[PDB]
Amino acid sequence: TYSSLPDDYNCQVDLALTADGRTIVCYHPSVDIPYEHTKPIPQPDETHEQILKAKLEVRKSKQLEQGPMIEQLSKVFYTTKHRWYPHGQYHNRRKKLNPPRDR
Amino acid sequence: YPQGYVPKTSLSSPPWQEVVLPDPVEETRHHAEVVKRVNELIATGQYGRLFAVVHFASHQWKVTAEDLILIENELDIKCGERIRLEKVLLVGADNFTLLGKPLLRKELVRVEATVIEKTESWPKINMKFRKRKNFRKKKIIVNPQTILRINTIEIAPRL
Amino acid sequence: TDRYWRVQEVLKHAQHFRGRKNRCYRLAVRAVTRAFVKCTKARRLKKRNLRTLWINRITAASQEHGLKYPAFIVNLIKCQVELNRKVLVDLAIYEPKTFKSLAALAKRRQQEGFAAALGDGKEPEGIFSRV
Amino acid sequence: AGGQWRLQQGLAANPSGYGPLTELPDWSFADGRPAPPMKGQLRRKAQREKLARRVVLLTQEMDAGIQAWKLRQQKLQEERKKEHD
Amino acid sequence: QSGLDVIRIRKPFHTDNPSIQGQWHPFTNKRTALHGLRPRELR
Amino acid sequence: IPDKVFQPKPEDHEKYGGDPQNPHKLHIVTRIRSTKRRPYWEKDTIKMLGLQKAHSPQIHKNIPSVNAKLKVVKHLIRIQPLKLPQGLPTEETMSSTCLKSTGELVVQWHLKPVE
RNA sequence: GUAAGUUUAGAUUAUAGCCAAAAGAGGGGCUCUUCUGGAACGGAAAAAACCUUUAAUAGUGAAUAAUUAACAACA
Repeated sequence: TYSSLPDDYNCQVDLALTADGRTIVCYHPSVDIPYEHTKPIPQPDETHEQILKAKLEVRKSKQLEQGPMIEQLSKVFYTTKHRWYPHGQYHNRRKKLNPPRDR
Repeated sequence: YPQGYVPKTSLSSPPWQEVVLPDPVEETRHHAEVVKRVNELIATGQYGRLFAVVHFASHQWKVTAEDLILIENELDIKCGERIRLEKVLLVGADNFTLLGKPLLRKELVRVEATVIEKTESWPKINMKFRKRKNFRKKKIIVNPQTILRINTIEIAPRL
Repeated sequence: TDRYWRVQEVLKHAQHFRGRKNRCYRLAVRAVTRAFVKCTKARRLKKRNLRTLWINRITAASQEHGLKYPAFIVNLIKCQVELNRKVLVDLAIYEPKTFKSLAALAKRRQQEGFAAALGDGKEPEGIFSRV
Repeated sequence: AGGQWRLQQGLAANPSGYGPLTELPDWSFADGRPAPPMKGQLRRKAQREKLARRVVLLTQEMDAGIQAWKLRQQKLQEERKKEHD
Repeated sequence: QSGLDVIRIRKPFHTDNPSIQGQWHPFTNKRTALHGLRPRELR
Repeated sequence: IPDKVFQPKPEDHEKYGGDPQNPHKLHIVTRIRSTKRRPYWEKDTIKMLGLQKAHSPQIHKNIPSVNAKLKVVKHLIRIQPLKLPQGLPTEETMSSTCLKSTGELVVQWHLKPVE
């Protein structure tokens, strides 16, 4: 129990100074989650797109109106309606076509 | 009630809680024991990718294999020539790490890299804020630059 | 007879402006100088902003382990650890296991520091407090 | 930060001050050839050498400044004790 | 000089192995419970 | 300024650990403040002493003329007595000198940690 | 401690401040005279005049300065 911090979450931490004292030795082997502390995968019986269709169900007046459509979209993602509004041509053209990607 | 007895209350005890350190004599044995096991780990070479912190120029760079580092100045070294960085303060493995105090011994760690390119910097505006600024009152810097590619990191069990 | 090229020199830097400013030389010239002045000033402020971001991220990482930022820095200095603030952020992000090991080392030094104060100096220097 | 503690240990308050980390060369050739001395290190080295020569010169001048006083006192002392015939 | 374009470089470092010990995620440093019981679960 | 300020007391000797005999010879002075918004006489004295740059070490003699000049700028400088544990450097060791923050000028720099 | 100074010859420009802070003098807040300091890109909320600040250069370094706040009465 030499370590001053709990070792049960991330990894076992063993801090030791070399005999000469010129170096500090740290051993950090990882710790796995106990089987008994985990739940089994749900036995009762998937692409995220499928959930989106069910979440954004078309129920009233066939396809919903623009405002209600934004409201339904806003509720699902906990976002404001202002985000969903479109933007004009001037700003749309300004966007860089090919942003650089490295690695 | 014994002398110097204070009943525990909100103000009687400090908010912080006292702790007891292990006895030094046995503690040092653990310190030695940890080194011995780690020394075996180094001897067995049970590691893959490694990361090392190296201080070059006036900056500290955390480094790993295949890393590219840019230094904004000339170095006087031809491109494609391998060079050894002599200032390493930290080296790490998958399950262990080593820390210098403030630097490790030269024997323990050897790090080598190669010079890729010598270049300068893109223009840097240097305009001035003076009444009647004028459109022909500015300067450009375009400082020199150099490119370095990390090649290898070498360690041995010399604890 | 080359006044057109002088206009082009201003235009190339003012093509991305908005309104009649981007197309009026009287206005375009003024904006270009102000834009150049703004960029020059921002160079110094950029470095300071980056340091502030590094400090904030370290505090969050330290607070995740329950350690305050001032305590961690002081203990590392007392331990002859000379890692810079920028590198400290990198270690936490990509070496959480090492960062936790660093947290324990700093915590042990702080505990030794508290022990040293309680000892009043009669006790010898701690194993991790040796300089 | 930490300058006060470093001063207590006798080290430089700023880690970037006088220390092996700053003073020592930052690299060497893979072949083992020593790296050329750093221009900043050489410039710093020159100033220290100049100061050292000044320090020695001052003390030499100081030694005469006090020693001469003793030689002027001897002249005063011998002058007081005078005789003839 | 190389054929590479000379313009402002956003980052002075390029690495193909950013992480060695694994990237931090929120579940890091979070303690588990017996049977993996979720909070407030009567069970 | 009255001389009583510079007349030491027995407690002061213990506090600063300085013996009244064998007074130190050389002063170490560094400028710690700006001369802007200061009177001209203060500005002139700093220029004469050569402390134009702040935090710059300077070698000065502990002599009455230097002492008088330092007193005028006392509040703008830090005075530390120079110590020579190993004595004055030689010509061979002139290049190995180094002044520590403790106030001791070593004549040999071995590049070994004090630890 | 430090590096300029005196004389001879030629020659112009400048010749209206501002504010802070001291010492006087009239008023009895003001009205003046005399001495000192100032002109941030930091700080006092925005802040020409107060405080910290020797010039200006690139850097994804480091140590510091001033720094809007402060913790009823019995003998």
